[PDB]
Amino acid sequence: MILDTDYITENGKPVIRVFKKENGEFKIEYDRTFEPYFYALLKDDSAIEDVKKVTAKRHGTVVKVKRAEKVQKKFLGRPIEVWKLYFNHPQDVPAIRDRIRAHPAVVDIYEYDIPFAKRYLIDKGLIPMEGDEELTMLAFAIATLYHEGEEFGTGPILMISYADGSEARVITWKKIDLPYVDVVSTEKEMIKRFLRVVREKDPDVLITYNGDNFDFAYLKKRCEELGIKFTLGRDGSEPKIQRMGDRFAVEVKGRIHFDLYPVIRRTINLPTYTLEAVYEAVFGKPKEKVYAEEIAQAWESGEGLERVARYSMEDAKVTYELGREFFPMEAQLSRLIGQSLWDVSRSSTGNLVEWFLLRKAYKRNELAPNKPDERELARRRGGYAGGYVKEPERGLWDNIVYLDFRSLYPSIIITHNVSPDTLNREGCKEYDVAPEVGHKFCKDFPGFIPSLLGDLLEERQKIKRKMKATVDPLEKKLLDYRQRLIKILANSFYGYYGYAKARWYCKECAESVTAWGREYIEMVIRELEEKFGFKVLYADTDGLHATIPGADAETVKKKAKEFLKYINPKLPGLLELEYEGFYVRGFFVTKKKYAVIDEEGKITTRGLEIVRRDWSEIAKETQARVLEAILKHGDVEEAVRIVKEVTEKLSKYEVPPEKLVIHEQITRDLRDYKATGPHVAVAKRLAARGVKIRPGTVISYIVLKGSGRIGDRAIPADEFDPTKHRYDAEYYIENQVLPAVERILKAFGYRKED
DNA sequence: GCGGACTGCTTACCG
DNA sequence: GACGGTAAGCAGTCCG
Ligand SMILES: [Ca+2]
Ligand SMILES: [Ca+2]
Ligand SMILES: [Ca+2]
Ligand SMILES: [Ca+2]
Ligand SMILES: [Ca+2]
Repeated sequence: MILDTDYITENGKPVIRVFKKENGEFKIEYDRTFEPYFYALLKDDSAIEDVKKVTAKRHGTVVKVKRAEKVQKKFLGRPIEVWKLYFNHPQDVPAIRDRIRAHPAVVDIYEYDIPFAKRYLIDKGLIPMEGDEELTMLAFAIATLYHEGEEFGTGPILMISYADGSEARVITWKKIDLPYVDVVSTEKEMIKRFLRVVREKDPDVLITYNGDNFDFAYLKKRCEELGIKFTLGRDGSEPKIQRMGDRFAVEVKGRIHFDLYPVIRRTINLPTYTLEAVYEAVFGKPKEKVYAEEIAQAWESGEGLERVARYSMEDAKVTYELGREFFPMEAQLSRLIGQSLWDVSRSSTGNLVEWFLLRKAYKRNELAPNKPDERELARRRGGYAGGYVKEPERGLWDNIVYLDFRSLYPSIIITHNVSPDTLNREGCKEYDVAPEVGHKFCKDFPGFIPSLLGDLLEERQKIKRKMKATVDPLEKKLLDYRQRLIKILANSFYGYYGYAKARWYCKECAESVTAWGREYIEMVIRELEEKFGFKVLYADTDGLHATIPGADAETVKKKAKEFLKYINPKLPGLLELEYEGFYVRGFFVTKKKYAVIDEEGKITTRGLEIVRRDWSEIAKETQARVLEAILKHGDVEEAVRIVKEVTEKLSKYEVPPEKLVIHEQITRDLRDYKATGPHVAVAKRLAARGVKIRPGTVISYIVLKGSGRIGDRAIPADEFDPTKHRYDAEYYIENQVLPAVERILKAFGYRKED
């Protein structure tokens, strides 16, 4: 299985490296054959040799075009003949391009911004992580003596924990007398040992939880300060800390550095992303957190380093268990997209789509359109109409049937051949015209994107069939990950059209998708209301809730099933409506906010404060208990009482602190903010202490007693101590518990609760 | 003047 | 880190 690709420079010539593992042995295949290239559309082929003599200096010396060949290749379907300009070293590409482009003979420079290592994987048609081979993995974690506002790295590492299938152990230089602790003599000697342990085990994968930003960077700062050759690589390389986007990312050449944080963040939706939370979330089993204040006084005292140790050991043990559960699906991802597990792990669905197209485009002889310049993105800053959301018939309704379209936007993208290479073509035999946008899509050639979208959905059914046949539970799991991933990639294509920084951007494509969406949703609703006697209670894009007021639950079911038989033949192409659920009773509050309870008794909650992370857990609990009473039981008085007891408990100061924590994410650099919410006021005072309040950072806080602006009275949950502080018993009753509860119980017009 | 009515910023959800 | 549509709360500024 091809792990990843890289290139070194042997005697001033770029030699490619394909890191593979064949028959339970890591092998490195070199390739000097592959020469870099980039395309160029000259105004007149006559000016080939004239424009071929452009140059500019690199670090070593001057760079000039090695050779050039005029090539025929399709662009948005339309045939085009352009010059591909070969260069000796890939780092000559970024030097020559700007000047070669400015040349008043060439029209534009194309396909110049693809890395060579990634170019090789595409052009050769080599698929990463293909074939059956069990890869050895080692999870590791570090514990540091980082002070309050201490310059990053000055604090020394106290312990290094590593864990795999066999064992979990701690290496440290203070004396923790336990069977899983290895006492070294100095910090230097423990790092020396850790590096040796990694060398001895020689694992294919190194698992971390946010190792990209903290763990690896910190080990470097120390290895510099102490003077240790930080060689974790298989080729004897020190780990490469690249500045990928807002954050950084770290590559251990020869191994897979699998940072769980970015993957877990993308996958799971949690209030906070502590390794304690991620564990308790995924596995359900709890994990205690030995703090920095504790880890410090432990080291300073010597008393009770056994807890500080157990923590470090459990951190690695958990990291391993999380890694072994997440890695497999992130591997099948690598296969589907066709780039390394490393990239696919740290990539947006936005870029995963573009990588998947760049690959298919090469195979189709399609020249890839360039990413937009700064002036272009400004021109793509024009929004478009979304989908229909019906203003809901409010109240408690009985016997609701949920109907929705199966893969709506994809069905449209396929059916109407929606693609930039088909948008308003010249003299096609057949066209499909968008309802209100008016955009006409050529229906002669199967479009680039639709063609691929078909194959994906076409393969997903092949995989779901092979799953039925699969006897091995492991393969049936790995097969489910593939089929599942295909779907999520298939539903990303509408979004990619609207995404400005996308190569294959198309505003009129995205506009037309939503438009057809609006028409078909509205047309279904109209029929179910007219032809059949249903009353559409609420509807969002692609889905609706309805019932037959006064009819029995059985009748609602039968009649809804009868409607699907009627409507589907009337609908065109792949546009098909499906019966998705029936619910005993349901409650619609506002647009995007409602709840329903199924026949078995499982309540389903959408949009209400219960699900939101930026509400006090007392408000989210108090609501869920009121909502349970109204739906599950039916005791409206019980809800009235549930509010009052909870309300009195807070005013008596008997409400636990833990339940009062409010979580609000920091969107941008705190300076850029135009108006200060509490979370901003919390973030700005925390940053004044030299803390790292950066984009992605979730701010926890509690409202302290008093009056005025809520933001000037917010002490972080960690910072908060009971003392004589207490809490703003008013706020949590006035602004949190009551408003949220009121939303549900307002249907029966309740005024005030004690 | 004062304080109730408006309005823009920001967050997190829904599909 | 895709998309647009939506409900809110909090902290400012009108204007009768
Ligand atoms: Ca020009
Ligand atoms: Ca539903
Ligand atoms: Ca099904
Ligand atoms: Ca019941
Ligand atoms: Ca948006």
